[PDB]
Amino acid sequence: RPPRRKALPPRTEKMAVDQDWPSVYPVAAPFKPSAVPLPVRMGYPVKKGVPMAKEGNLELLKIPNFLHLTPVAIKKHCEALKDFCTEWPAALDSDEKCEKHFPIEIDSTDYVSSGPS
Amino acid sequence: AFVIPKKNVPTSKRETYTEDFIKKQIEEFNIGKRHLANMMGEDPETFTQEDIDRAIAYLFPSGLFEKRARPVMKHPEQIFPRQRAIQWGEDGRPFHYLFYTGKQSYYSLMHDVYGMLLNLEKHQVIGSRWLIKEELEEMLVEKLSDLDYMQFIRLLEKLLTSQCGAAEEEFVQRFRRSVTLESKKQLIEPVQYDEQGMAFSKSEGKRKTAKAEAIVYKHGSGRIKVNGIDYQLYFPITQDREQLMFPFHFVDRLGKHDVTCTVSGGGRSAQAGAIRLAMAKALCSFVTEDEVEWMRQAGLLTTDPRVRERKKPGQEGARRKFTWKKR
Amino acid sequence: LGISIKVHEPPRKIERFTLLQSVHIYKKHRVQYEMRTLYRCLELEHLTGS
Amino acid sequence: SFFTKLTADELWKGALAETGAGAKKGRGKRTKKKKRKDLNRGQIIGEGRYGFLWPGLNVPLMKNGAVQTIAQRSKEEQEKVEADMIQQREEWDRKKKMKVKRERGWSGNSWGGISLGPPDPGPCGETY
Amino acid sequence: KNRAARVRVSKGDKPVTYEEAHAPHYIAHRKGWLSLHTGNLDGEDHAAERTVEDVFLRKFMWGTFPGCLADQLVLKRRGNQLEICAVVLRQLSPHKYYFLVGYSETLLSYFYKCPVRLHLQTVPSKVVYKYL
Amino acid sequence: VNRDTTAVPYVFQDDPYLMPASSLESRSFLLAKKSGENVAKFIINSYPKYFQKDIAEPHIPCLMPEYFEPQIKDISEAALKERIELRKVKASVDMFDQLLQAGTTVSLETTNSLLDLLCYYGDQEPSTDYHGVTWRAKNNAERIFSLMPEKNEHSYCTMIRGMVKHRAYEQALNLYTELLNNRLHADVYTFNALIEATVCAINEKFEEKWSKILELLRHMVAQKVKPNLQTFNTILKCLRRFHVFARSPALQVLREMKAIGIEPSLATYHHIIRLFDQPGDPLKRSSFIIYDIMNELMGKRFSPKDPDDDKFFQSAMSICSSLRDLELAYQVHGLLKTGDNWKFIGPDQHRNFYYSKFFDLICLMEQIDVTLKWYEDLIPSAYFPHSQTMIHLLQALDVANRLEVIPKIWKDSKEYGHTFRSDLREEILMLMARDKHPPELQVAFADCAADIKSAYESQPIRQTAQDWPATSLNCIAILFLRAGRTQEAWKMLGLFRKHNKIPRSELLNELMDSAKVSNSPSQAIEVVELASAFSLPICEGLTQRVMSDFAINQEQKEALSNLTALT
Amino acid sequence: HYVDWRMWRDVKRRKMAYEYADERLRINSLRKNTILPKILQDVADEEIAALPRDSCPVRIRNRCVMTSRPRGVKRRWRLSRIVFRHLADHGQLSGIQRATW
Amino acid sequence: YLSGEEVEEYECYAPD
Amino acid sequence: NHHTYAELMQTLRFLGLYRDEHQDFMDEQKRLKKLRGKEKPKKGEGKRA
RNA sequence: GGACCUGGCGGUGCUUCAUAUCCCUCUAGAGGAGCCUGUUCUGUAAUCGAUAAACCCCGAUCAACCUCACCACCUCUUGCUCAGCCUAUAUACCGCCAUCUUCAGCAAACCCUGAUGAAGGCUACAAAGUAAGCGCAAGUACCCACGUAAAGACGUUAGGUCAAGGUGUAGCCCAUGAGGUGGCAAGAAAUGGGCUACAUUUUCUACCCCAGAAAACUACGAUAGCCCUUAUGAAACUUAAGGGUCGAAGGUGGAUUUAGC
Ligand SMILES: [K+]
Ligand SMILES: [K+]
Ligand SMILES: [K+]
Ligand SMILES: [K+]
Ligand SMILES: [K+]
Ligand SMILES: [K+]
Ligand SMILES: [Mg+2]
Ligand SMILES: [Mg+2]
Ligand SMILES: [Mg+2]
Ligand SMILES: [Mg+2]
Ligand SMILES: [Mg+2]
Ligand SMILES: [Mg+2]
Ligand SMILES: [Mg+2]
Ligand SMILES: [Mg+2]
Ligand SMILES: [Mg+2]
Ligand SMILES: [Mg+2]
Ligand SMILES: [Mg+2]
Ligand SMILES: [Mg+2]
Ligand SMILES: [Mg+2]
Ligand SMILES: [Mg+2]
Ligand SMILES: [Mg+2]
Ligand SMILES: [Mg+2]
Ligand SMILES: [Mg+2]
Ligand SMILES: [Mg+2]
Ligand SMILES: [Mg+2]
Ligand SMILES: [Mg+2]
Ligand SMILES: [Mg+2]
Ligand SMILES: [Mg+2]
Ligand SMILES: [Mg+2]
Repeated sequence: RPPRRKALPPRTEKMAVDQDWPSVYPVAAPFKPSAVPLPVRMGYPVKKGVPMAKEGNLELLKIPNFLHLTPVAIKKHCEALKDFCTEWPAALDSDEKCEKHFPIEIDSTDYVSSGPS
Repeated sequence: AFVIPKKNVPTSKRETYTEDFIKKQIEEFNIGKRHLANMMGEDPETFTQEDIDRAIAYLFPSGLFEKRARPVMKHPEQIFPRQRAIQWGEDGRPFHYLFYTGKQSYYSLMHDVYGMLLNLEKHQVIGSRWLIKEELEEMLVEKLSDLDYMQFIRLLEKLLTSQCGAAEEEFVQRFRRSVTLESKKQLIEPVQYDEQGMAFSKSEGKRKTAKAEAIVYKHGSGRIKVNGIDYQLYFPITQDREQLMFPFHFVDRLGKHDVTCTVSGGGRSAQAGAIRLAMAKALCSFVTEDEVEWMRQAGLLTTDPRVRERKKPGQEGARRKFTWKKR
Repeated sequence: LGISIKVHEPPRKIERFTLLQSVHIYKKHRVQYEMRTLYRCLELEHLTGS
Repeated sequence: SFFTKLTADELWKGALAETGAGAKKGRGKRTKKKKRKDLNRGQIIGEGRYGFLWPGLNVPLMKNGAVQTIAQRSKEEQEKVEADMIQQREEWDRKKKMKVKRERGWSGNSWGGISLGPPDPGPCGETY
Repeated sequence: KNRAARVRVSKGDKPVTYEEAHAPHYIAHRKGWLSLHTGNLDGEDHAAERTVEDVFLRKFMWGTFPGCLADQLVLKRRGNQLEICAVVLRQLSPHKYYFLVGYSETLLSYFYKCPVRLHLQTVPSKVVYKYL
Repeated sequence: VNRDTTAVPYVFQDDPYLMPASSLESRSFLLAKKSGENVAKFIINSYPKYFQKDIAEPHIPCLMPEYFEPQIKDISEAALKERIELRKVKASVDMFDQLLQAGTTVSLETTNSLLDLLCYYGDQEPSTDYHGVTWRAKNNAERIFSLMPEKNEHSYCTMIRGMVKHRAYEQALNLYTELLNNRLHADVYTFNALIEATVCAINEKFEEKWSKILELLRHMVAQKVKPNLQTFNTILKCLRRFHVFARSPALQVLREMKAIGIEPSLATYHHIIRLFDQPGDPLKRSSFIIYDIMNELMGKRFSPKDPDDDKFFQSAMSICSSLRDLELAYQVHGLLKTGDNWKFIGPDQHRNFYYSKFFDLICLMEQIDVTLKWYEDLIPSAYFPHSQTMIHLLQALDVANRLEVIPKIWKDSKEYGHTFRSDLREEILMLMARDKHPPELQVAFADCAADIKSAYESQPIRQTAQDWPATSLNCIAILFLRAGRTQEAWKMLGLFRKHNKIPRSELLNELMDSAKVSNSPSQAIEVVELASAFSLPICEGLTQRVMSDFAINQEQKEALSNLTALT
Repeated sequence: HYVDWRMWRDVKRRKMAYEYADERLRINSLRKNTILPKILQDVADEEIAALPRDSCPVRIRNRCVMTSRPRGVKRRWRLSRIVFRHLADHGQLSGIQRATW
Repeated sequence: YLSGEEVEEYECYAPD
Repeated sequence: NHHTYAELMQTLRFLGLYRDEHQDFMDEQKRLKKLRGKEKPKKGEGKRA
């Protein structure tokens, strides 16, 4: 019988407490216990018991986490998105001034849903 | 030798957390605390537990109604049930001289209280309550019977009746909780002034689905406007007008204030009730403190909690059942 | 990004409906389900198309 | 229909009928009893009737230092794989049928005199 | 007595996961949903199609990773992306998991005409919440 | 965002059980995933009716089944063109013969489009999912070409390019003569192939080959044909054989590109780099060729122009290691990090070779504090290290007198698939046991030596009889003594006799000092008993030490007398 | 491979009803006004009555798509009450929970 | 019971 | 499209890439019924002839 | 046969009880009329299931065709399906439930007493019980900590459902399978539930509560009958809505009985 495969240690043990976290979760991704260096627990505990640990925790997998949208990341993201924006006319200070120069208002709605269509 | 089915699997047992385990759980929480602070771009040194709970709620948003089922990152002391560490050392000798009672913490407390009662002899209500049994079961970190709790309370009462000194008073207060004695005294709305300088107060009231907002003027002639209409034109039913009279009449102030109120929702009676409550609360700004307590005791400042009960499936109404078919 | 934003929470909507509990008969015994739709409204003003 | 199919656990729980008014009071007796069989036991992921050889799933990924390509066992060699699985199935059934008997007690139907082995080891590493 | 999705008490020897241990009335109270999409929100369409797809994906993954799934699937839809998050065991060789991930992601992307990704978390054994 | 250094590449499953733990698994895990994709595509294309329901809006053309079969079954020209687009060499030939026998006219443009297909694949079928010279002497391409009624310039060009592609260099030059006899003009792509054939047709001295090529280039100027990048890149690629003779001629090609206006690509410098990097002393010339090539390429973003553009960085790093120039290696790596230049590193084999030569040069010529920053940034994030780089790293720690990191290198070595490498475990043990250290370090070395000992005991070679090198046993034993785990050291002495491995003199002397501390005469005799078995000269002198140092019981004295009898 | 023969008949009715929808719509328009002559509307009555019976949309039945149950179906999910509950009670229907109030 | 009633390790990183 | 789903998964089972526990269960019940003599008759060769 | 234990039972003792409940007491009903609807019975060539509590506007949040599983006639045979079967068996089952439950108990691991008998295990100024699991409880949802939901174990009724689907066993395979056409789905009756009434606290109109008329054989009272329109549909004496006509029983209902804090 050949030796069975050993799982490596979680790479959270190699993470420094002063790292650039946005590089770990750059985009929306499911919760990964081996990559999130937090002793977070979730689950209604049993009597005289603790909430279940993160490893194999389906409740933490069910959450739409915001690990990819930390305040540090959002601020870095928007610094790169400033080059894409344009400046609102300063003359249009109030709604009454907009109505004077732009008397027509056009309303349209876009709908974002999840699915193939 | 022979094989019999085994009693059980050792994993199928109550989990005991050795002191070494808690020691390493605290090292993980301190490292994770600095990671979480780095994630949010905050100073790791001044990162508090309130910031942790805020950061965990943002990063792991859970709408589960039971908060105990939501993501949590707390200090192990708070998380793990604080079952006392092994109550003996390596040599097997228990640390506490009352170990073999099985209730060393409870009986150590009874022993200390009984000893104080002895020393006093040799020498010789509304504000707070006694702690509940579940609060004693946490100070001691043991399970208690109901009669165990009573005996301890009977022993503390026996200690107050004595000429207890300062040392015997700090001890009893450890088991007296600060009862939530927020007074029943009604909160008085501030007195505002309009453009013309006329003093008035404003309050709100709810009855069933009706919601009212009333402005009671400090001085007036007894005029009441409901949605811009005279109260007797808005409320042609004599009972609805009596409800508007009730607050002012009870404090002897008919013909002394002007009221302009707005009410929406509900029926005619519910709207009269909502206006009654709104006017009474606003009127409390212009009466003496004793008069405000009399209005409270007359039922003029309490929101009526009686609302329609939902219909249940399988029965005709909220309480009425379908006819039990003839057998 | 320098955009003026206001936020408020419109009232939630709860859609409830009733279903039979048993596969067969026992009409008076039902199971009721609901879908809760909660809302948040971000209102941005005075921004260009880009 | 694919959507009307259930799992093996659901299928065996129904077919075996171990929970029920028959099994509550032993109202039903079992000279002939449905016996649970694990049908995933000798099954290899990647093996199918067509005899395809998927590199990295049921055959080695690399052969002679080169990545293998999709291949299909010929009818003759596929026929021998199926036959070998049938024999392995009846062989597995035969081995299970064989069991070592235990010496009787004072009489064939009596419990008296039968050995139960040593007492179980105590919690504190105690042994008997 | 209610039966729906209730692991009934035994003799204290049946290991159950967190999901299996919670009856339906605890859904949204102690346990979340196993699929998240917009079809069941007020004013949203295509709930029927999203539901059929979920039933297929659960059966497809059960038979595609036979004996490997250690818990129910978590299905996430964002835009036209479909994310399948599964907790699996550590018995199959890693080569077979990569083959099945590449195979399943490709086949499901062509079947439902959307980019499909499979996220696997391995556990040494089924995580036990309690012994009923 | 930047690269996550604690993670393996994004293509792998981010899970401790599924993450690759070695360079071998890094390659094989991706091949298994690609195999799964191929199996799905094979199924999708074999059973397309299951995958034809399109619920996507907007339509996704790339998620529909592919149809590789011709759908026109009529015999006509417009049906042949379909089989040519699908690249059906046999079907297109058969359809062309039948169409010809019937006497219908087949256009010239279509006849050429048929040659381009045959001449490219050589009358062979391209690879599919599932159902020397290669210019076959009996080939449809030449036959159709001969039977062809009217032949234009393009017809010859596709025949000449196909011959050279399949190594029919001699035939292609003969065909280039007819093209000229027929008053035709070839294109640059034909000339590119003829330059390749001129060099590979026959083996001759450089001067002869260099005179023919210059004749092709002058012919290309007579025919008003302008050379492209591949024209000059083929000259430099073909001059690799001549090495020293072609060094200055090759530099004449580069200077010509600059003047004409063609821009040298990464391949143009890869070929020059390989030509000048001949076995020998590179300092004479290779030094200033690479220094000038990098000053030119400094801060330039590159675009793909030649198929050999993904080989420059591997070649350039190979010289930086040879020259042992770390400043140049940083410039080469700096070029790889500017813009999107990182995509020119090459396949996985080229990526691992580049980083092996790059890191091995850092460990050698760089400070250890910076070396350990690259070790964290590159491994495993950029590549998985070979066992020889783990050794090159230990040699760097030794030179820096930082041996407290050895236990970490062993932990990492196991995580990279080097648990059972003999050269590595011996290297680690020898450094740890080379000299004595403070008690804190010595204890750490004994926890690592214990873990190494476990590796020797549980090897996958356990199928074979366990093999313990002599140095490993001596080092592991010495490390236990110096740590105070004397019980573990005494047990190991049996393994010297079981495997018949000579004990080291230092180990025997340290055992005596551990006995005199414990005042155990039997153990001291057990030491003299061991050295006596191997007939070591120190034993006879050691027996004298044991007598004086330890009280000798009558049984022990007779035991020594028995060994004295052997003496 | 449909659940049963009854689901298969409805599948065919939905396919034939879709194929004749435009033709039936156009003929019906002639019958659903007081503008055209009765002589023309009487002919249109006969024409739509002669179309295949399974082209008529009132014969389509909303059956459970997984069990073919003809009643107790929730239109939004196209599932019978039993099948819907099975999925809902296992937390497999996004956003659906037991209702208490 | 008398019939019989019979119903009859090391781990490595980067194994092979 | 119940045809697509049933036919696709049936094809994937024959290719060895999908394990149909239900079908495996039915195949074992059908196998043991032959050994018990309860085999399906040939069309036209039913018990009534 | 003797002694004892447990259970069951007693036309057995005493004691305290039920809180919208066992009885009285409170309010509105059912039981009488018409009508609607279920069931039974009868009828018919013409389904099935539920059917004391715990069936009876129940499976159906629903039958003109379809649905449909029924009847008659005709037609097909490797059959939408690597067939099919709403064929028998819920007394083989899973699944989902009724019921006590408007309950508080259930099942393990140990320990101790009875001489190591069947058995038993509580006393708080305490005398052998105890560390855990399930239910209750807690917590959660709704407007609170109240209430209402939800929850409610084990077990009881071989309770209900093979016709949701799946499935064990047995049976059919030119037929017990599949398809088409047309058709049944009624009332001599009995009975359950509901609706509308019998009126003056009413009827009609205006208004939404300060009005004017009506008020007994032209009043109250049909959502019934008949006739005609319209809506839906391919199809309507048939289903629904509206109008016209008609103006019946009914004059507040015995025993008995339902619901509500
Ligand atoms: K008795
Ligand atoms: K009545
Ligand atoms: K049952
Ligand atoms: K069934
Ligand atoms: K059956
Ligand atoms: K009635
Ligand atoms: Mg009512
Ligand atoms: Mg119930
Ligand atoms: Mg016998
Ligand atoms: Mg219909
Ligand atoms: Mg009646
Ligand atoms: Mg009936
Ligand atoms: Mg019946
Ligand atoms: Mg029955
Ligand atoms: Mg009954
Ligand atoms: Mg019909
Ligand atoms: Mg019909
Ligand atoms: Mg039939
Ligand atoms: Mg039953
Ligand atoms: Mg609440
Ligand atoms: Mg409550
Ligand atoms: Mg309830
Ligand atoms: Mg409760
Ligand atoms: Mg029965
Ligand atoms: Mg059936
Ligand atoms: Mg038939
Ligand atoms: Mg009248
Ligand atoms: Mg009428
Ligand atoms: Mg009409």
